[PDB]
Amino acid sequence: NRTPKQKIEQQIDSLLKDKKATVGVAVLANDETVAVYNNQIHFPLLSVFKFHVGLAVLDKMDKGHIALDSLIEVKSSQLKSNTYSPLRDKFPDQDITISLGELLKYTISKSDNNTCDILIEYVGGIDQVNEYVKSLGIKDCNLAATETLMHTSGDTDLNWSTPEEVVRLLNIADKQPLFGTQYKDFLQAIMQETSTGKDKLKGQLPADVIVGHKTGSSDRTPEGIKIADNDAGFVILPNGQKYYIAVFVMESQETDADNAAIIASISKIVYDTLNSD
Repeated sequence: NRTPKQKIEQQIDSLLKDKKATVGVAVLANDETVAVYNNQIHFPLLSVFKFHVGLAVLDKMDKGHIALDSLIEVKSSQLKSNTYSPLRDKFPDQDITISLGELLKYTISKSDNNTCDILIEYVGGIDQVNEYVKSLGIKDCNLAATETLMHTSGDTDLNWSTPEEVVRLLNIADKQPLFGTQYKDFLQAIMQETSTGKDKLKGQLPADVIVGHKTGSSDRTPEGIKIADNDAGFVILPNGQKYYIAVFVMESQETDADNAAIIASISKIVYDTLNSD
């Protein structure tokens, strides 16, 4: 006879006992934190911060009545070849015109680094993104780097959050009228369309469960330590209710497959608990 929180907590602790990593978890449902794990730790976000960028972009667009399909010019110089960029790969060695919506899709759904940094520049810099997030009451987070800055400096600690602040942000984006409904609908959709990390939150869930999420991952050192391996998003239960989950695997000696499986196993514990309840 245990609460959903207690069951999740117990199962996570048992799963992680012998894992060589520091894992953070938060789960939020019905405007209430359901469970946490290592919630006091400041986790490097890696590409999870592209969600925060996207919110700041949608806010700016909404304020200006900017349409999702409106085309902007992107120079070849903004589509650098030294970083992961599915957009550059598709349209190499050329200037383009591309919609803000499509830039958002490449950033969130595909994790493109060039489009991320184009969108950060659109909003006026990372400090503007940081200020936006803090203006929503998110406290235990800071965003101080573009993708470029993290790549040139190596300082992946510059964008960090506790697990709970990420799920709180996801829930605010769903619940609050941050921007017009067309912008909310688009964000939810592109979140569902994410193609990276299908073996993370989604990895052990039934195939028909809808998950909208944003991945992140760091490099791994020659000594074998992977600084970060993350996934965060929403999961739609069979009654249509969402819950929000963030799993951050930091300073891990586990393999890539095993890190993803930690996330997938935590996600399945949470899903089965909330779906049974």
